Amino acid sequence: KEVLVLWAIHHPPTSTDQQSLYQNANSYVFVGSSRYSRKFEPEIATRPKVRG
Amino acid sequence: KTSSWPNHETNKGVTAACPHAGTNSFYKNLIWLVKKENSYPKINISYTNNRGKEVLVLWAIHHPPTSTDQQSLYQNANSYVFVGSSRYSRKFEPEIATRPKVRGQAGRMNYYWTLVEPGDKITFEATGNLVVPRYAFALKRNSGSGIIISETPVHDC
Repeated sequence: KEVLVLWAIHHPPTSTDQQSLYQNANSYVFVGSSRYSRKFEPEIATRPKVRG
Repeated sequence: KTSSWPNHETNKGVTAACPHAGTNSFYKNLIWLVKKENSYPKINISYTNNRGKEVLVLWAIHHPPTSTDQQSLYQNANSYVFVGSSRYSRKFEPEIATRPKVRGQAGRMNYYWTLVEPGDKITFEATGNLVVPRYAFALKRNSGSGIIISETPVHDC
């Protein structure tokens, strides 16, 4: 039967946060299938706080 | 206009695609900032909605047709524009290429808009290619209205 999959991509607010969480300055995420294909790159910027 | 951009040229963004009385002009609700004294420092501005009504904001992004045009307008080779709110968030990067002329211009301008809820905040950050807003509208809603298209004249009925 068909299977439902969920994932997420994180955008930190500062370069030092990215270097403290993932250690890599430039990062990418590729998700692929027979019918799906996409590449994601983070957007590092400071935004107004929602839940802190 | 007079107390927000101390280090940018606020009255040098006139173009020939929007002429007025035979002279170059531009829109009135937007300001086209360019470099000042061979420098384009970073722009970091914000606004919070203490009005009690939702506010409509409009801005634009400029795509020059050549690298020399970008270096002559903004002085920065690589530029980005981040616009963010509690619900809206986007990053824009220019596309520098030569396109067929429409009104004598080989560059383009993309126009964007957003609605800000009461008590909310909006933030602009940029290092080039930004056309900032100057006037905003606080909307009031009514169900029994609409937009019609007609050629008949308007009279005092």
